[PDB]
Amino acid sequence: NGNIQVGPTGQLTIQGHPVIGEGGPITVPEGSEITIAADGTISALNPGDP
Amino acid sequence: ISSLWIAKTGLDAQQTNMDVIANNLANVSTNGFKRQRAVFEDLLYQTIRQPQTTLPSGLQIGTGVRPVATERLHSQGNLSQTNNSKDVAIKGQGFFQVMLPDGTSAYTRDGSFQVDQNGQLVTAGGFQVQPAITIPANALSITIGRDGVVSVTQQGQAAPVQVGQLNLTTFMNDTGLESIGENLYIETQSSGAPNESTPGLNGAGLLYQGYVETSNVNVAEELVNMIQVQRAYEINSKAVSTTDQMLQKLTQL
Amino acid sequence: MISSLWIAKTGLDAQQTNMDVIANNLANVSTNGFKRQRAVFEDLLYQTIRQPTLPSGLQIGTGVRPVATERLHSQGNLSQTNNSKDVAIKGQGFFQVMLPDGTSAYTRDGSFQVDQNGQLVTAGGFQVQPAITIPANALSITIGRDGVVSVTQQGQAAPVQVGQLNLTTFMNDTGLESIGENLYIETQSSGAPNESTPGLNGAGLLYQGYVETSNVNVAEELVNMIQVQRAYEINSKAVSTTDQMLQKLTQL
Amino acid sequence: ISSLWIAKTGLDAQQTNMDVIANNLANVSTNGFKRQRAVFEDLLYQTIRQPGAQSSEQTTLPSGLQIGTGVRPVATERLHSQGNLSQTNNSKDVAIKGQGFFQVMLPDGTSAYTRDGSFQVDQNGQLVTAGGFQVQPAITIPANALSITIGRDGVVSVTQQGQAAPVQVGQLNLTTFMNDTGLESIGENLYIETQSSGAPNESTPGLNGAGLLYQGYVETSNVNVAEELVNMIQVQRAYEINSKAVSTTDQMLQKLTQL
Repeated sequence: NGNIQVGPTGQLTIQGHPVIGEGGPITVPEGSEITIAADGTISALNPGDP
Repeated sequence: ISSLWIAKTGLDAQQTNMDVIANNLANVSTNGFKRQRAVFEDLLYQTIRQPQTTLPSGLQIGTGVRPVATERLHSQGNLSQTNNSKDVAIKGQGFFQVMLPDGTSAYTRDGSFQVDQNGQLVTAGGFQVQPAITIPANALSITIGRDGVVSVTQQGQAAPVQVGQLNLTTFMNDTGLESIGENLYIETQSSGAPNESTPGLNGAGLLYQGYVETSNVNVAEELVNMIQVQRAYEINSKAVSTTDQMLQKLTQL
Repeated sequence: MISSLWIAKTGLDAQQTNMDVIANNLANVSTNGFKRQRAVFEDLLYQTIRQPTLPSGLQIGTGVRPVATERLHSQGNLSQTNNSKDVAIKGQGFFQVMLPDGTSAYTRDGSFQVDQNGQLVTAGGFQVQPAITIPANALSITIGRDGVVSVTQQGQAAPVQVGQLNLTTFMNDTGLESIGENLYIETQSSGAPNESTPGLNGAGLLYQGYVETSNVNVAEELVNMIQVQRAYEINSKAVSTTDQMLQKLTQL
Repeated sequence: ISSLWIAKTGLDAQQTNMDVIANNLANVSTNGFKRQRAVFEDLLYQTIRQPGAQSSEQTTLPSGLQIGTGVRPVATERLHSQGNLSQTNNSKDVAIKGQGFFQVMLPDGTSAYTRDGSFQVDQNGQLVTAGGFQVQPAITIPANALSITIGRDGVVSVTQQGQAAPVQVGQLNLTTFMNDTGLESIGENLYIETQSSGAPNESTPGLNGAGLLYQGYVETSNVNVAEELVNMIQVQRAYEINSKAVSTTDQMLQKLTQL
């Protein structure tokens, strides 16, 4: 079920369960425009940042 | 009798799906509106019996489905020109802040503002915009730039006089805002504490004067989803009918 | 009871009111001193379903509701009527007339006439409040940028000034209550009117022999009609599929 | 069995709702017609046993049996809003703005009040409504009348052959009520006073809350067909559901009596 959600503090939570990747389950910045690559890489762009 | 409850849950899930679809369709021409989609999930599974090459011979009965959440797509809608001098549209993220009569504060997205009798700028409905922008009388024109600065010119003035700034707030997780009626949202624990900033800085949006943000509702998606909802409802009713036939035959004999 | 029918009903009502205001705007496009209207909609209350730091909550909408209608108090174009007693306001302001009952009303459509007693009235019989009186044997009537109205007479060189056309201004133009015959009456939303001579305190100027037209953009109205027609049809389809679903359910 | 009675009450309520919807739809072309809406109310409830003791170290559900009885139609209210105006170019037709009712004289001797403005002239000159009921203020239009003009106020004038100045012939003052909804409706678009509506008060148009008169226009009915269609669908579905309930109760009773 690839329906990921972001909490207030920036945790990728699927139905209340944090997603697990290599080297720690998951963590994202506060409000970045999340972009997920074709292989799994999660690109992050701080809003307002160039 | 379990099948009856399972089919009842399925029918209720389809009913709520149709409800959100109808709500999306109804306010298709509401300024600054965001579509919603409902997500369902499975219930608990009863493990009746634990499990050369044959089938595992294990039993695991499901229970049904319930609606879990309704997510709003905080995307960017198209901009339509109203030619008014006091309509603003947001390019990017951010919410205007208004003061509720009881005392707390709410946050909105659409821009359609009027001027009260005392002169302050309020929304359509009488609620006051929080930074308290006051527009004096004998105002020849009003200008709201891409920044938060709002200026008014007067008779025989070489340069305009600034009469305030429209700072706007942002949230860490804008999906978690609880949406009370009347095109308003309130801060909840799911969303972060709001942080205010001038437009164009700290990740906020930009202000376009004379335009309004239309709803981002895709009608074709709604129609296809509606067809699927009707067909699934008709399929699920067949389960109830067949279970009724089984029970009637059992009671008869 | 069915949940989705009463939502599509509200949607249909909203689209109907939208079409109503569009038709009203289109109908009086040739009237003078008219301001177009826009209706603003909003959704109704939301019902929250309670579950046993959730990323989001379960909430269900109820429909849409028209909350208000505003008027764009911009400046329309001018048409030259070649008359000598028609005034067009350049800027912002409102002429004050007196209703027969005794109250005061405020208008913008300037096309005036002279009654049998010689005064200045608007088309309809209502007289202008400052009570301009033009005597008989009037060679010509001139109204300048200011409110001064002068009348020339035979055998005299110096024109005789008869009155001044003070116009009133409001804190909030959009708050004025509209009645028939292009007349507005003050409310609490619009501040108390203040008199002003033309060209002062932000009040507009006066042009004689010109009439202000309506600020209606027909090109926008046609596309709005297309949109409201399509939305009405889609909501109708939603009603129809709800009916089909309920009919399938009830024949069980 | 009480279930049949409850379902019968529900079916009757749905039938009455469909009746009022059909009545609203039928006279959608009637001039000065105010649409109706039926409001119901549930009957009493029989408490077989009162709730016992609870919330004592337990989270048990309250064990209280309170059976319903059904539903009855409690009222039918009309919405005295303002309808749209249609042009007829007939100089003897008056449309009314705001609130008010023209007062007509019923043949028996009493008086009724109406909104339908479309008047004609009898052989004697008196102004009557479509149906012969004379207007109570008794406006008489003389012969050889070039044209009849009724202003925004209630004054009615007629220009003669030679005289330049029009001659006043009467005033069409109109009545107002404290509660317009409580008027008792009869045929021919007539309302009669009741105890629910206060005593009528007559006044000239434009004063004391009275309306204004437009000559040559007719007020249209304030019926919204979009509401009516969805109401029809809803009442049909509710009727079908109640019929299903009746069928199920009948089947279970028939199963019982086969014992």
